Order: sequence, then structure tokens, then C-alpha cells
Amino acid sequence: MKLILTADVDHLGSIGDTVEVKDGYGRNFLLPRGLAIVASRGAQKQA
Amino acid sequence: MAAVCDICGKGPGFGKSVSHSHRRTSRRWDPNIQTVHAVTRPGGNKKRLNVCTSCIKAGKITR
RNA sequence: GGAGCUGUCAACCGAGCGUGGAUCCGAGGAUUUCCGAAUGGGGAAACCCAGCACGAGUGAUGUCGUGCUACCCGCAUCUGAAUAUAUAGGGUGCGGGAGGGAACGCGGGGAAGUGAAACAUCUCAGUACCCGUAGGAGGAGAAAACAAUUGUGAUUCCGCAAGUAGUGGCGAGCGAACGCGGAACAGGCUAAACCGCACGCAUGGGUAACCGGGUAGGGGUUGUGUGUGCGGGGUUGUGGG
RNA sequence: UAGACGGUGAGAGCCCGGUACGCGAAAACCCGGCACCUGCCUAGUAUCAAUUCCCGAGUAGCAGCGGGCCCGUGGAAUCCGCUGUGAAUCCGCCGGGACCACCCGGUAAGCCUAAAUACUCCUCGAUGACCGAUAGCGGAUUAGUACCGUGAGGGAAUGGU
RNA sequence: GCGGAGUGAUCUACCCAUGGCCAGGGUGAAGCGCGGGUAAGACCGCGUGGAGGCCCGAACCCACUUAGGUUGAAGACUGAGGGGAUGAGCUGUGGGUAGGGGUGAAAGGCCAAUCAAACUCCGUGAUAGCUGGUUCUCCCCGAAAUGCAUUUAGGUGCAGC
RNA sequence: CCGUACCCGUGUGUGGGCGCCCGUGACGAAUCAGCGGUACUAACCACCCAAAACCGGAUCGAUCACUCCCCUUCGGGGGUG
RNA sequence: UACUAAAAACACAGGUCCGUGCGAAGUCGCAAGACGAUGUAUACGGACUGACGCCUGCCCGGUGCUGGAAGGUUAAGAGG
RNA sequence: UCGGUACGGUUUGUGUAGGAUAGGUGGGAGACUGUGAAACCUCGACGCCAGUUGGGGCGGAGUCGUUGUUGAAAUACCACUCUGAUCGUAUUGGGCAUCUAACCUCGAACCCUGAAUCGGGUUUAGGGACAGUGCCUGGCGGGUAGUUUAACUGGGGCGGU
RNA sequence: GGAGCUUGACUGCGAGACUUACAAGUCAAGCAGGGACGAAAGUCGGGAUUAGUGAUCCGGCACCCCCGAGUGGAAGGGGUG
Repeated sequence: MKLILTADVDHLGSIGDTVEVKDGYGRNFLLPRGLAIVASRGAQKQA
Repeated sequence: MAAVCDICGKGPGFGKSVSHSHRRTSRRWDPNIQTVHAVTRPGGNKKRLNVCTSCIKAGKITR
């Protein structure tokens, strides 16, 4: 699943390349950091 | 826990534990309840939710 | 309505009323202590003891009469901590529920004795019982339905299908629907799409390609998306928007 | 239109209350009757290639364990639960008893929806090849009484000048 | 007897909180001082002391023998002798623990006069191959107690009669 | 009830004392120049805590090739190294 | 052992053994939560024994319980 | 790290055929002149100065089919070599880890609780991907639960049938 | 007792009777197929006879256009052994 970063991280990468999260490592780590989104209407606001 | 999920309205499930000789006695199936900490938004106080796992992944999502 | 009446066991003494309409009968109102969900707090239910506010009373407290004061959830409003955001909570003001009733309903839990000539699967039985929850009925209900070629066309209910097919330590037993005959017969609203306003993040820090729509100007202008809030739109299987 | 029934000193259509039938009402509740208030549409319905989007998501599916169904997991579909994994939007999914191909039926993961159905605490009306005081309600008689038990509970008897 | 739901710690078992009570004598521990003994202290003799799950023995608590009671005065008692009696004592009040559970200095004892699972209402009119009972008359006919099988031998199915 | 009391509160009058109040007294707070206790801390260290790759000092079996000799039943036993 | 048994039974103080390192182990509930204990290995739980004196001989095979990786077997899962 | 599997590459055994000992090979009988240079000490997964395949470089113009006297050997062009060592783009079971951000804390402080050793929130310290818990699961389990534990018979039992 | 050659240690059957509580058991002339032995007649559907075995339900292994849950299949069932 691709998603929409805010800061460059050694797993996720840039903002908008190809996201390969580990299934929980996002909402327990990333989404508290305010650096990642579970994509709902984000594949075009990313643009 | 053996609990019941909050948002999902999920709850236990009864039935039977049928051993080989078919002696069926009552065991209960439980939802997979974890005590997550659910901020309203970034900055809330994340109280506590005995919520299932089918409502950690998708459905309600905070942590 | 019309001549008595003063409920009765239980008929005794009183002392009264009634033809100006009594007792009596119907409907509506007022009063409706105390307990009881009982709810100001407490309590061996039917009692103990209060707060505030009116309103009496005494020379003055004590006393008395009336009203509210429980809790919870929902909402409106100020509020908002540790900590700033901000919630958690915290006052305020209206709205609600609570508890019962013989059964009938739906959802969940759910025995045992018994039968099986023992017994464990199975039965008994989804029974008794237990919990949740409403109703004048409930539930179900409008095809992701059966049917198998002629198909029917929501659900529910009654008679058959049928003790049938089946299913059963194929034991004791359990047992449909297809389908017909009938009671009755009712279908609808939504979300999703998109179009429209609004807030808040992104976007423009504007040249934005868009200003009800067509050409030429035209202020250079907020064109353009997002997290929702609301208004239309849409409701279908001969597929439909 | 009255010979229902019951009473009166016996067995009453004609003595009485009544019945048959007819009147019957303020107010209440309720049936319902008309006007007011509110609720729409200021055509895209048609036909059109089909350029595109949508048609209910941790849901359906699949695997694990159970429930339920005539179906005792058997080979079982359909449906329901809990756990993993986990979809599409019509050239999609679903069903047609494993499953597969063709052929049919329908479009689940929103909700709502009267009737016929059962029910009896309650009031009215009625009846009985129902009982008639050891019966019939436990209860005709102060009845859930007296008494019994700490309590939950049990629980009578008792009619006739 | 089995299950569901309750009711019971007013008796009894244990515990918790707070109170009460135990005549009368006797024995004389630790300790302290004295005469000391002993380089010292151990020990003796003194006085004082007042200790004990100490002694005897009233209340109070139990209940050992025995006679009496035995359709008792009493559903567990009475008379005489008994054990305990400052304690692991008795007792009061109030409270707590509950049925496959409580509590138990343990006996399977007590849990409201019947506890190897209380009591009550319900399933329920449980169920028994076992026992008892089954009510009026006559007329005709009229057996069997054997075979086989059996978780069967006091039942039953079939046959025989 | 009699006699004599005690307690909790209330009303009216009287004495003086106190003190709010103008009137005296106990003191005591402000920013500014000086300086201190060193409390406190952008570096580091006195002491000592503790542990690192990496060189490693004793531990040994139920570990793998050595076989240095044992009986074998195709299988094992001592001991540095 | 109310209500036929008061005893050689039960308890005991003493002795070991086993467990428990601390929201203990054990126990009551499903859980929270309790007691254990506002205790803490000289403490708490369990089992046997039963003041004191002399002592408590032999056996690790059976079964517990205790610590041990050559392994074999090994069920849902992975897998194909 | 053990080690994996798809793979984008340098590309593997002194057994016979010996300049020459390349799982199979092969659109072809060099990828035209168009290759990692037969010059030196050459010493590597083979190490056997022999190597068709060869490690640090060559008289900056030639290991050639068709100078093969061998399976046609000139296959770093078709098999982009089995591709042994793997050279790194992925996946990714285990082995061991360090970390914190889920989660767990009767460890700490504060806040509405000051009416509080329950709660809840915040920072804090510690664990920490563990336990716990859910679904699946092997074992074990008189700890509880339902039940079985036959008959014959010269009473029953023991014996036997 | 021996010697030869062989598989009838058969497929479809069966009038009839023995016995039988029922279930089960036993014999069976003869009929046809296709065989053995015999020159033929004939005998052979196990052993001189009577024991050497177990019902049912349920699974298994093969042959058969028997059925096949919309139809073609199929799984599953079914008959035979």
C-alpha cells in the first residue's frame, strides 16, 4: 500500500515514491508522529 | 481479555467443544479484545478502548 | 332518575336529611397522609433527620404550611484543568428513562430426570429455567427468493405435501422444503455516484483557467482539492443511476 | 316484534323485574364528516452509441473451530457466530446441495413497512348433555385466611330455620 | 435420588468488631534486696515477689460412670458421683462465610429437631422390569408355570397351551 | 408534684473591659550603587562507580575430524594435546 | 462424632522435607479484586511427624518430583 | 548470521578420447576488423606449471570457424550454462540481537478529585515486542462431571462356565 | 493304499422336502453355459459325514449407460463380487 509521508524515513522513503509499510508499524509508530496517512482521498491531494 | 469490543458492538459467541466421542460441552468464542489507547485526534488523551482486532486494522483507527 | 335514604357481617341504639329533588347511577375535576422505582440523606418498607426559597407563628430561637433538592444517559449553554492546544471533567437550564402487569412476541444463555431395558453420541429439548427488550400485537418482510424450461414473483398465517424424502450408536428417534389449496394481499424510503453552500488543512501568495453557460474585452481572481456538515440528485435487475 | 330469564308463600306470557322492539346523552373517549395549516413537481421521462464514475467493506469470499438445517462434519451445499487471511462494482459479485464449464433466478454487506396470526390481567353479553359444599377455584363461610416454617415457601376447615 | 432458580449462620462450625464474667482457698516460677557462698558469677539459705494452656474447688462451660425417664415433665432430660475452672476459658451483642459450597483441633461432624450434599418452588404427575390397589351381574369356553433367545434368568419377544 | 440542681440554646435591661472609627504605639515591603553564603548551573575534571571492541588467564562435558594401544556383538570405552 | 462412640483418635509445642524473591507461591472468583501481609526466606504456604533422651540402617530399580540437548517420534501452522 | 528460494553476473571437478580432459550444449558451423592483451615475478573457488575454461599487465593491430592430427571443442552471441564461491535487486523460515513507538506495569510525581492508598489523564522510570489475552493446537489432568463395572449359581462370594 | 491326467475348491438355477419360535442351518434330483476325467456309462457346484466360525450397521477394493439435485460431467450414491 502506497501512502503519503511527511518526513524521510529509512523504511518509507520520500513523500510519494512507493510505500511498503508493515501492517501496524504505521498507526502505532507513524500516525502518532504525524508523518503518514491511511490513504482514503490522498492519492490526488498528494498531487 | 475475554471482553467485548466497544465500537464493533462485538461480543462473545457460544457453542460447543465436541471431543472425539462427540461429548459436546459449552465453550465460548471471544472477540480478540485488546485495550488500545484511542486519541480523539492528535493531541487527545487516548483513554482506553477494549476494542477487537477487526476494529484495529480498519474501522476505528487510532493506535 | 325519582321516593325514599343513613354500604355491608349483623341487626342493633342514636341523630338526621329528602318531592326546592335526597340516597342511587354515568362522565369530568379537586383532595389524594405514609411506604413502595421512591428519588433530599438515612432506614428494621410504611419511620428517623435536613438544605435553600417563599409563607405563617413566638417577646426570640424552637415550631408550622407550600415547592424544589436522587441518579444516569441524552441535549443547550459558560466552562475547561496536569498543560498550552484541548479534552477529561465541572456548574446552569429545559427533555427523557427507572418500577410493575396473567399471557402472547423477538434476541441470547440453557439443564435434568426420563426414553434409549444399561450408557457416553442421540434424545428429553432448544424444554424448564435464566438474562435483555418492546408491543397492541411482535417477529419476519419486498428477492443477492424459489423453479427447472409453461414457470411463480415480498412476508405472515391455516390445510396438505408427510410421518414423505431423508437422517439416525441408521438404535430409541428426529423429520423438511419443492408444490398446491386458502386468510390476506402494499409497498417504500435511504447510503454510493455527481452537482451545490460551509467551516477547517492543502493549495495561489495569485496569474488562477476559471467568474450562470457562447465571442470579445473584461478585478487580475481565490480558480483548484482535501477531513467532514448540510441541499438537491438517485433507488434499480427487461440491469439501474 | 314480548311463551327469554328470574322473583312472588307451589310449577306465572297476562302480579313484579324484564324480555321483543323502540327511545337513549351533557361531558368524556372514539368512529368518522368538510374547511385551515403544512408536503411535492417550473419535464428531461423518452432514444443514443457508452467517453467515464457509482450500485452499501475488514463485508463477501477462502482456511480453522462450532451452531443450525431432515442432514449427528458426513462427501454438504444454504445460513449464523468467533479467529486469521481478506476482494471486486455489472465484462462485479450471489444462488441454483461439493466443484467445474455452458444456461437460468437475484443483485447481500441500509433501514422501514398495515393486513390476515397468537394472546388474556380487564370490562361487557351469552351458553353449557360443566361441578353443586369431600364437588367446582387453594378460596361460596372475614382465604392466600387461621395455622406451619427463621426464611424461600406451605396452607386449611368452615354454606341450608 | 437428578437438574434450574432461590431461601437459610436467630441452632451449629469457624472467623471479625466491641463488651461482660470466673466464690474461695493452695503451690510459690522469673525478678529485686538481704546472709551469702565464689579472684568473680554460677548454687544455698532468707525476705519480698507473684508466675503459670499450675493444683483442689463454687458460679459458668461441658457431658465421663450410673440409676430414672422411654405414648417422658423433656423429640436428648432428671438425681448422685464427673472433667475444665486466668484459659487452646466461658459468655453477650453486632457482623461475615452457603450448597459439590461453607466451616471443620477432622467426627464424613455441623450448616434451623433426620447432611456421603440442606430446605423450598419449579422440570414433575420424574422414573422403577419392583410392591400395593383396580369398584356391578350372569351365560359359554378356559389355560400356563414348557421350548428358544436374551446385560438374560422374579422381565420380556416369538412359539407351545 | 414538692424541694433543690445541672445542661444546650433564645429575648430584654445593667456594669466595666476590649478593640474597628478621626486620635498614639509594636514593627515592617519596593526599583537603584556596593558586596557576600556558593545555593545553582554552556566546560571539564579530584575521587571512585561500572562496562567495549580487541590480546586474552583457569572451566570442562553428552560435542567433530587424531586415531596413540584394549574387547568387540558394525559398536563404545581412558587422557594430556 | 448436637442426639448410642471423649478414646490409644484430632491438636499441640518440637523435627524435618517441598514450594515461595514479593503486585510472592497458595487460595477465593472467569475476571477485576481480595486474603496471604499493610507481611518479605529467622517470612508465608503445603506434606509427613509429633514434648524430651539415644537414634533414625540398606535400595534409585517402579512412579513421582528436580535439573539436564545425541535425538527419534511429533498435532493445528508453514508447505507443496 | 545459518541461510533460503526468483533471480539481474564473473561463472565449477589429471576417470577415457590430450594445443586441447568446459551438466546438456548448440537462431550459427565468432559475438564482422567488433573482448579482460600466449612478454616478464605469473601461483586463486581447482592448484595436477597442463588446462579448451584461466586472478594484478602485455612487440596500443589478432586463444579464429575454415592449422579440430578427438564427442564438429573454438558455445564472456543463442544453452545470455548446471550456474558449485555466490557479485547484489527482491523475497524472506529460522540464529542471535540492540532499540522504542504498540502493549504491561499495587514503581514515581502531579490534576478534578485536598471529601480519597479506588478510578481516570498527564509527564516519569522500568520492562518490551516478551508476557497476557483471542482464535487453532500437542500434552497432561480422579481436580471436578456423567457413567460402566454381566449372568449362571443348588444364598451370595472364591473357583469355574 | 497307489498310479495317471486335471481344477467342478464352477457362472445362472432350482422342483422338493429335514429341521426350525424367528434369524440362521442342511440336503437337493434335475435345467443351461462353459470345463475336467473317461472309449463310453457317467461322475465332479471341495475333502467319508458331522466342528474350524459372527448377525446387523458401517467403511473399504475392483466390474456394470443403474441414478447423477438447471443440463453436460463429476463427487457421492447403487447393484455384483
